[PDB]
Amino acid sequence: QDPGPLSVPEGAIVSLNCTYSNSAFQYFMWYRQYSRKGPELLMYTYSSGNKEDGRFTAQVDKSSKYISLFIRDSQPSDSATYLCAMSKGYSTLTFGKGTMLLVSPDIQNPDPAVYQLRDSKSSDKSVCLFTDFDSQTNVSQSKDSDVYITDKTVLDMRSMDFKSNSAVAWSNKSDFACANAFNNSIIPEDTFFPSPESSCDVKLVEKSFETDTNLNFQNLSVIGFRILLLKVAGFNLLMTLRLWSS
Amino acid sequence: KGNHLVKVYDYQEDGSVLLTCDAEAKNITWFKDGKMIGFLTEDKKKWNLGSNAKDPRGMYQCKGSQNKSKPLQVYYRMCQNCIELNAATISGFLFAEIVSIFVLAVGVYFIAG
Amino acid sequence: QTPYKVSISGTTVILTCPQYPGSEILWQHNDKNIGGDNIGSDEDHLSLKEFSELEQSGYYVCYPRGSKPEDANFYLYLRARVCENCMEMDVMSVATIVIVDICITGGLLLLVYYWSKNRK
Amino acid sequence: QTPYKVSISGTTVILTCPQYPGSEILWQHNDKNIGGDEDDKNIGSDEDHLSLKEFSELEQSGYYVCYPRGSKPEDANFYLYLRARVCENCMEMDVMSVATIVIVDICITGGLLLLVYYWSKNR
Amino acid sequence: QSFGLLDPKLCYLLDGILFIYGVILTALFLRVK
Amino acid sequence: LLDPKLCYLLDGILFIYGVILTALFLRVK
Amino acid sequence: FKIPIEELEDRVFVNCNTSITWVEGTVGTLLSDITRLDLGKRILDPRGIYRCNGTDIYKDKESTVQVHYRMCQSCVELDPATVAGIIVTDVIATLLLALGVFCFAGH
Amino acid sequence: GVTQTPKFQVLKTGQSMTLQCAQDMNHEYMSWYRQDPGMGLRLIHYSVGAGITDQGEVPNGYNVSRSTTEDFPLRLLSAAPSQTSVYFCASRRRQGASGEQYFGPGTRLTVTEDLKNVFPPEVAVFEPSEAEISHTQKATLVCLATGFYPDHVELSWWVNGKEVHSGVSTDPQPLKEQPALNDSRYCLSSRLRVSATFWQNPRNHFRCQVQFYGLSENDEWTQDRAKPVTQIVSAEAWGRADCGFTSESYQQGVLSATIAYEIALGKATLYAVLVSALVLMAMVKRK
Ligand SMILES: CC(C)CCC[C@@H](C)[C@H]1CC[C@H]2[C@@H]3CC=C4C[C@@H](O)CC[C@]4(C)[C@H]3CC[C@]12C
Repeated sequence: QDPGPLSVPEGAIVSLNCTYSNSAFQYFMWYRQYSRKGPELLMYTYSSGNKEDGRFTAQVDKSSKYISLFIRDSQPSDSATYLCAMSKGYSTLTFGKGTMLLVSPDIQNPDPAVYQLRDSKSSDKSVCLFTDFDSQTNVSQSKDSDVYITDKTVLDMRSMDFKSNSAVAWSNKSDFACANAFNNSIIPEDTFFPSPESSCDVKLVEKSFETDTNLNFQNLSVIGFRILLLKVAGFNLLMTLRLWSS
Repeated sequence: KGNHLVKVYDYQEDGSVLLTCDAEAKNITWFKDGKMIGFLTEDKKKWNLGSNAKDPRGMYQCKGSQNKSKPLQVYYRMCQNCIELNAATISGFLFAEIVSIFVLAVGVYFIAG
Repeated sequence: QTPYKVSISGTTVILTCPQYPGSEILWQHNDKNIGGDNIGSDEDHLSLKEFSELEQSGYYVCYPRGSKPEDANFYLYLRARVCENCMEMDVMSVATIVIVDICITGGLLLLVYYWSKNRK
Repeated sequence: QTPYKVSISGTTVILTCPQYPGSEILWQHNDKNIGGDEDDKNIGSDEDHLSLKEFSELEQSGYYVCYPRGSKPEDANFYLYLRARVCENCMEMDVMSVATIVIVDICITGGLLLLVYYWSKNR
Repeated sequence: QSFGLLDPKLCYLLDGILFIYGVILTALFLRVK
Repeated sequence: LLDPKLCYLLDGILFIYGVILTALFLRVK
Repeated sequence: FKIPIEELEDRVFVNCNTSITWVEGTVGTLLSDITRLDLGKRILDPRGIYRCNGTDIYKDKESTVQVHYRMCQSCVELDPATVAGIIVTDVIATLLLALGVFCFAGH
Repeated sequence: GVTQTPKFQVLKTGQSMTLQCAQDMNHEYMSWYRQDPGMGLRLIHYSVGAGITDQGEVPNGYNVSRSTTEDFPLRLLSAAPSQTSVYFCASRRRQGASGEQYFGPGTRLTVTEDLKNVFPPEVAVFEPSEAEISHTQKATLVCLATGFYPDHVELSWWVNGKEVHSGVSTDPQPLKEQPALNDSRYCLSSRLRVSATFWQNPRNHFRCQVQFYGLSENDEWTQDRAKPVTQIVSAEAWGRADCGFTSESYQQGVLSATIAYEIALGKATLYAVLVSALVLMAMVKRK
């Protein structure tokens, strides 16, 4: 079985094939393993032909001595490792080593930028962040040995139906700034390096104003005190005129 | 564990403060400063203390079918009736004081003669 | 038997356990050994200068020297929030402000009353 | 459709199964039977009611169905989903009612003062 | 943006009645003089 | 609109004006 | 057959396998895809009745769900004694002005 | 299904170990596998019936025993730094009737040379930047757990006392701080992305939690620093806004207005007592 991570654009047809040359086996299956978990059975066939279980489809060729698996409508939630296995009528299943698979998503409106996050007041680090890319961009490792770069990952936020790419850099030393951080990588033109002048929209902060029951009670008490001042002040002004008009 | 089995469950959306007793039984009995205060069957597992802005204190216990547990003293102070004192606060209080004593003093002036 | 005492003055929390007459005392916060060698331990106290709400909150215990922490008597759970130049308003501090302010303004009106009485 | 009824007063929630006028009614909360066994003195049941005393927000909030006796819970096709925050002596105001109380207060006081002034001139 | 019962209509209400009172009293005072 | 300080400062102006202007009207009568 | 009602970060979502039909109540906002509806923030009390349709061998069936929230955010906690104190002091204040007028009435 | 215990284990050179496998769907025969980078799955021992055990492919250093029909434990006689792997346990019904194995969840072992090499993590939290909030109107938080050994952490996010699973991306593999040495430490990161109006509330509470797996209370520790054991380490933040009017300052305004009106009402009651007493004294002295 051929290893090596292969990158597939999202919404395509994937082809994996093993060659078992040569013996005479009788029972075939496929497994799937996510990261840091255990294997899991997907499909179990022992005839020549097709046995569909949804969008998964397998082929067996006895005289040609290769099997195959086909996935259609490939989501980004299929990035795993796939293991082909075969056996005789007896025990001791024989495994292959597996094949890593990667499906990269559609990213319809890109907007790349590099941001400087605020400090922590508990550690002496400072992190930069290079976010949503267009998924063709390759992120390289660092050259100095005091700078740490990570690989690129994908996150899915479902409260807005949105997905993105990210990569994080951090360091201890001085003369580390976000304008020179991802210098070793090839970078798209017209990414957005911001300026240190502030910009705080005030109409956006009013969109999250809350209220408890204590604030309601205290506002109503202020409203009551204003009325009592009006009545007592009316009394004092009525009595201060009778004593001097006489 | 050493007979320490009353823990606090914090930072909910409403300001509520809860307590979970750690024993395998049903019909949990709660105590506060020795005297009994409650009665909790199954399908509820957490005793409610109220909101944290009224800042509860006290010493609490639970028992199951074995002996009682050791107490747990709780102490909140989330101040919530505080005023920060600045130049603006002190300036406003002084100015209101001066103008009110001026109006009252003019009134007493026409009262006397 | 006797609970712990908590004393807050500014941004300094000082807490005290009077449960052991004479011994050497160790403290422990969230199962991590605290005090000795910001933070300082007296003979019987535990000073905490510049208290932070999120960092210091949770379980405290005091136990004598040479024992285990799972044996002491009971724990303290505290959750505080401090301020510098902040005064809090009870139903007694307000009454002191009202009564003292009435007793201050009640003299100037009598001085103006006799001053204007002996003018005309 | 005929909706359910939710009535809240203090810390007592009273639901009302709307559909079935002349049969016997069971209830179920997150696929477990509730009420109708003389267990949990806080939880009662009537001809088409379900009383929940000392309601809790964190627990006891979610789905609720009602079905007639002699049928299965899986043949139900109309559910309820509720959350509620309750505490004792916590009423629900508006903005217009507070302003009506203020305005009526001022007008009653002014009417009394005009009446007492004319009556005192007519002495 | 949930005010609840902290709307500015209540504070501005209790000011607005006092504004009407002041305007009417200045009107009658100019009517006499 | 949001900051209620303007409402309090506006309340402390009209009250003294409405007291002084009222006590100056009933005297001329 | 339940309609799944999920609660992301501070909003309420009606989730189904096909498109959702309004019946009455809160209208909402369709996302970039069909089959999900956004009812807005939780503290503004969304209430309504929604109806979906079936696939995934519940095919050729139908269900309904009613949503009710009561996040009590315009609410005041008042005792049955404080109401008495407020009513008594306001009555005493009005009688105090009423005593103040007819000491002015003849002078 | 198949269950096995423990999940994570660290042990020094020259120490035995027993790790269990259990099963209750009445299958009868069981196996043990191990897995390495670039080698695949390799067989260790198998037991075709209750009492009968054979050998497999790499059996040197291991010992099995099949007594009952639900249990099949494995022993390491004396462990060496080549025993570092991940160990799986599989089960089948009967001998080629339906070739469907059922693997367990896994168990990770590391074998060091000395217990002075073990360390717990350190966690920090970094608050989002203002330029992202004004440019895209979303906010991203970052958590860094750096400097731990061995490689047995688990990371999570908790908002207002509850776990979240939507909007999170953790690195799949921990990285090494210097990737040329042998006994080097590790590091690992994570993200949380959230809408802008949910970060601007000062009432919400965020935190990043890390579960570590280290020593226990049967180990000898003669070192100056504290003993690295199994614990939880974390870091927290409140939401906050830069400019404008929150519900933190509205409270300040209402409190100051309450005290001002209480003082003024007190002065007015003093003046009422004065002028009432003067009118009563005058009306008495008229007679
Ligand atoms: C008006 C007189 C007769 C009686 C009471 C005094 C008046 C002036 C009181 C009532 C409410 C008060 C205000 C309430 C709140 C604030 C906000 C604070 O940041 C500065 C002071 C300031 C602006 C106060 C100034 C004084 C004030 C206006």
